[PDB]
Amino acid sequence: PDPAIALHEAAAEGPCHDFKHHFDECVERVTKAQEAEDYDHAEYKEDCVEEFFHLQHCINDNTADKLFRVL
Amino acid sequence: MALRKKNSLLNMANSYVLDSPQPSNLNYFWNFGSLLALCLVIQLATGITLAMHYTSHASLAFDSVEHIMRDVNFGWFIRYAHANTASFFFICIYAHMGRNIYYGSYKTPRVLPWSIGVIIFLLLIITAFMGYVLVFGQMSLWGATVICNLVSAIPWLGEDIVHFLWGGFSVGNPTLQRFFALHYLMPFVLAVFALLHLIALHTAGSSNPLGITSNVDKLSMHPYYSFKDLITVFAFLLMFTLFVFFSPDKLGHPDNYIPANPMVTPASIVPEWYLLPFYAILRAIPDKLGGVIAMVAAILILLILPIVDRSIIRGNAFKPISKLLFGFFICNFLLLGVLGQVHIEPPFIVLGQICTIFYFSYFLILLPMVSTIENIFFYIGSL
Amino acid sequence: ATTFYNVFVKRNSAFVATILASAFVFDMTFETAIDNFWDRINAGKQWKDIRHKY
Amino acid sequence: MTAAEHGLHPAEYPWPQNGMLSTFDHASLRRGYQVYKEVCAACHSLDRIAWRNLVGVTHTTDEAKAFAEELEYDDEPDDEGNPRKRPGKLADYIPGPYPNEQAARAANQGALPPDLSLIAKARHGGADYIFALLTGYPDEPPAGVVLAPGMNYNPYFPGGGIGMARTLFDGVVEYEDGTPATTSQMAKDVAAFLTWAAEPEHDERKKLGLKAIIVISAMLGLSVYIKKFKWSPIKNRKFIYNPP
Amino acid sequence: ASITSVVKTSELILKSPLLSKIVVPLAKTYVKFSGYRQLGFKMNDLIIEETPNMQLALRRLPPTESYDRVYRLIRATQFSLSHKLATGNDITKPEEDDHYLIPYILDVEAEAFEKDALDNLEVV
Amino acid sequence: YMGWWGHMGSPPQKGIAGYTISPFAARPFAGVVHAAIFNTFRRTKNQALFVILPVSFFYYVWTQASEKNEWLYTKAGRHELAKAL
Amino acid sequence: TDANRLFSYFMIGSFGMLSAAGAKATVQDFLSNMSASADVLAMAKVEVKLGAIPLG
Ligand code: HEC
Ligand code: HEM
Ligand code: HEM
Ligand SMILES: CCCCCCCCCCCCO[C@@H]1O[C@H](CO)[C@@H](O[C@H]2O[C@H](CO)[C@@H](O)[C@H](O)[C@H]2O)[C@H](O)[C@H]1O
Ligand SMILES: CCCCCCCCCCCCO[C@@H]1O[C@H](CO)[C@@H](O[C@H]2O[C@H](CO)[C@@H](O)[C@H](O)[C@H]2O)[C@H](O)[C@H]1O
Repeated sequence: PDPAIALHEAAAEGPCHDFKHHFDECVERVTKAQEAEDYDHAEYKEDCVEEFFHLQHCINDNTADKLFRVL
Repeated sequence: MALRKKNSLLNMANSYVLDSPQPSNLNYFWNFGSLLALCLVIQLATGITLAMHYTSHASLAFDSVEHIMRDVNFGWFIRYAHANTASFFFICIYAHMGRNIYYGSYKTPRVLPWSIGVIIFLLLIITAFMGYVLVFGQMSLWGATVICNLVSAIPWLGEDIVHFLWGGFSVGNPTLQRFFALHYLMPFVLAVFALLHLIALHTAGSSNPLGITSNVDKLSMHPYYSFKDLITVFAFLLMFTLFVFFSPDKLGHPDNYIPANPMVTPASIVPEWYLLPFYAILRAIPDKLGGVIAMVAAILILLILPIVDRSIIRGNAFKPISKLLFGFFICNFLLLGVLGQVHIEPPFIVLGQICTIFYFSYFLILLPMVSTIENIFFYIGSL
Repeated sequence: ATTFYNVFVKRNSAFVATILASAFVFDMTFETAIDNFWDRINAGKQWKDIRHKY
Repeated sequence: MTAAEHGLHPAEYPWPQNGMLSTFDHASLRRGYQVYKEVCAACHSLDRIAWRNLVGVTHTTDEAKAFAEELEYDDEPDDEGNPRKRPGKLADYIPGPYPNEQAARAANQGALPPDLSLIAKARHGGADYIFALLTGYPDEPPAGVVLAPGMNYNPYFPGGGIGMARTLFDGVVEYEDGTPATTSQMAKDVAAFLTWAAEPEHDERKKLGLKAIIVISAMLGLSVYIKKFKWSPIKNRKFIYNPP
Repeated sequence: ASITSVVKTSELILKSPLLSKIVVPLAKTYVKFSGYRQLGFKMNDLIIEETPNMQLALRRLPPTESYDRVYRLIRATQFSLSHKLATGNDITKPEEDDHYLIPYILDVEAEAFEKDALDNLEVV
Repeated sequence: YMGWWGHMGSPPQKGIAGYTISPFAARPFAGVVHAAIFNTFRRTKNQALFVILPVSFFYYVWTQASEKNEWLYTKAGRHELAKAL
Repeated sequence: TDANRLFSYFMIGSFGMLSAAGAKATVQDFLSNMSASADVLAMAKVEVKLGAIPLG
């Protein structure tokens, strides 16, 4: 099984917890906003890409070296 | 009489490389001239060699460069050497121009070598632009497209001239084949002008870092500057080695490893790094023609330094205010370079314009003012 | 050590011959030495290290 | 531009070939060829690589001739001028999955899978980008991303919507050397292989650079001694002035 | 610029009390930071000499002044190539920084500028 | 403006006596340690301001501009970006 | 002393030796570009089967 799966999960719960929370909160908001009607006829549709990038960037910083060490 | 003086041919060599009387106090910034000569020699040797393996036809050009990388013995080295030395050529040429501006090499009696030098600089730009197109990667094509479209700005005849340059209605095979021929030629023209500016200089002799006459204290060019030039040759070769062997693509744009595709437009079309300041100057002016004129003027304005520098003293070694102004000018030129590669977005739009204004105001306002004031301070200050 | 100067250095013909012979020796030995050094720092990585499997 | 439009920048992974004195791991290269052959070659060509290029890098002469001989290539016409096929030779280039661009796009919902011979040089990031992209398909696109039809979300790709679906899953390849074929292992191997494909001179280049660095360093040191030696009469010069 | 211009402008400043009060101290600091005295130069040694006018002025120097100028230039060149500064007696003290050349160049230029004027005279 | 050896165009020189020693008689690296430390420190100290002032100013300018640009293209900077265009 | 001269000529000679070794390497590697490239050397040793060819 893929070593990356575990390392990414560990880094999310640990050193990247703040970023994990931001992404989570973001998704909650956006999904709820999509649930509401007349969302399709809004000007601005919020995404979670920014928060996702912050999280992924963080995970990668805490994982890259560990992952390549076990391949 | 010694043969090297008696024989007319040897005596010409002698007068330039051996008995040539030089100031005894040239510092390491006088070594860029020989490094530029070394770059020119490397570019000729590697360039002529690439020409033996490169095919100028648009159907084969990109593939011929891959063939050089992959199939030709040491082709990788010759290709990377040629490509990286083009970057070093501009580092050295900017250093050489920087030295000349700081030490007032453009003042009388050296206006002519300076002015011929400004033309050498233009030929280098043209040479390097055409050479870049020859790869016929995405940046090659799109760079040629946008740079050649600047000529469309010339009123009345502009469009006709662009079609004439291209040999066609877009950048394609005819353009590529003609740029090959001219790219081969232009370095020889550049070598002739480089030789002319030296011959022009030989009437006054080299300036020196104090800006005083050296007629009182001369040194033969050889052995003293011969062996001093070796140090920078080996320092240069070390820097060359680190790029060519260990990071050959650090100075390159990845998009040039994608074959030219007239349909797909790359994300960001930027020139090679050494042309970026001129590109920033062009973007600063909103008008198309205005932008082109400004870009050319940014180079041609160097020709007025002999006039706008009003100092009674040659060069900046002893001029604290001029040294500060020069520092700001150089750093602004580097900022322009950086703004040449950012996206056309806030807040870099306004910043680019301010840097462009600072660039021109150095020649037109600040240098004439500062040089006038320092004249007065030296006179009153020493009474 | 005067002897060494007199034999190898005094005549430029001899000095240039010495330099070129030394360059020959250097070139051959340096080649061999770097080859071995390169193989030790890149041990088990190169084709010659895995070739034996095939 | 927005970060989305740029793509997330890939992590710096410690590749075996990173390091001034480091070659590729050829065992990884060989494994990576097997990933190319069993996964990527379905859609992506490797047109600049000939069978002969694998020899003495990843495979012996015999293995590579075997690979070449399994395929049919266009021969010179026969004596009646009819087209003929021949078995492949080491000089032949590895053949592509599609005869032209149009066929490639038709098979990939309009997207054209690029040739991979240069892709490691042709993208910012190189090996790291290829590794990040192959391994970086999230289970679910970040909430609020609208993918165009036939696009897949991948943050490393600029814009986020990539026409290539996730293709590496645990055990799509069975490595012949017994290495566990995990998504990450396969991505590392194929990314190494593609890096080699883009720059096959890499190993030789770095060795010659080591020789150059050493010689040029010594020459630089000596040139400094010699300069100082020859200049000492000028540096050491002394004056006595008696006004006349 | 001409030495004439520099000298005239400086005299306008030294006349105006206000101007001199603010300019003289600045110019003295400027000259201290300029640092030419640290190479044993006098100010006048630094004036560009490759001009017909300045060559003429240098030819008009008294032999003594001329020989000493050559020494200061040679000495400074040696400090420059050595990357050393003058020490002790080689440093130019403010009292030794005399305008030995300014009178000669002002005379040369006076004649050259009169010549230009008179080449443009119109009988009335 | 410059002649050649023997007629270089120097004003007449008289009364400067110049002394030097053979390269073989001198230690080429005499006082190198002192120079490499004290002389280089002196020369660098005297030129430091002329480099530091412009570099620090233009680096600060670039830093401010790049940080603003980055911020304008976030969610948070949407409104300020809309006005800036 | 002869020791004294010899030492400085050892430095000059070493520099000449590395310059010679470096030049030889540079010349040899660089000119080799003009020897048959890899693709030419491949389109060279033609292999033919013999099973296909009948007697006579
Ligand atoms: C069945 C289809 C398919 C398979 C299997 C496939 N790809 Fe792709 N790939 C594509 C398509 C289509 C694109 C173009 C995506 C686009 O431009 O939107 C692509 C794009 C890429 C890109 C470049 C993305 C970019 O930046 O332009 C790389 C690198 C890549 N693939 C590598 C691989 C590797 C490595 C494998 C497998 C080990 C692989 N691909 C498997 C279809 C495939
Ligand atoms: C191929 C490009 C060039 C080469 C090979 C070259 C070469 C040289 C050489 C060998 C010297 C004498 C030594 C030195 O001062 O460094 C020199 C001096 C000079 N060059 Fe260049 N040069 C080139 C380009 C330029 C350019 C672009 C300019 C000006 C814009 C220029 C202006 C000068 C001036 C003014 C001098 C006299 C400087 C002085 O000694 O005070 N040159 N050049
Ligand atoms: C001042 C001298 C020269 C400069 C500044 C110069 C610059 C360049 C540049 C920038 C490129 C693009 C390189 C790349 O990214 O691949 C190039 C390519 C090329 N140049 Fe030159 N060049 C010079 C002299 C020459 C000469 C004399 C020739 C003789 C034909 C030549 C032949 C080529 C060829 C064939 C290419 C295309 C192959 C390639 O891209 O490597 N060059 N040149
Ligand atoms: C830098 C590359 C090396 C090759 C040299 C360049 C080739 C082209 C040079 C010839 C151009 C004319 O160059 C000119 O030649 C003559 C004699 O050679 C020189 O004349 C100079 O030296 C000779 C003796 O050495 C004297 O008779 C004369 O009084 C003096 O001025 C000029 O100062 C130089 O300007
Ligand atoms: C002014 C010129 C005077 C006439 C001189 C003629 C020189 C022409 C020489 C070309 C000879 C090249 O021939 C060949 O050189 C290469 C390097 O280039 C050597 O190659 C050796 O080192 C290279 C790296 O340098 C490796 O890639 C290679 O695996 C190894 O075998 C070969 O062992 C030799 O067979």
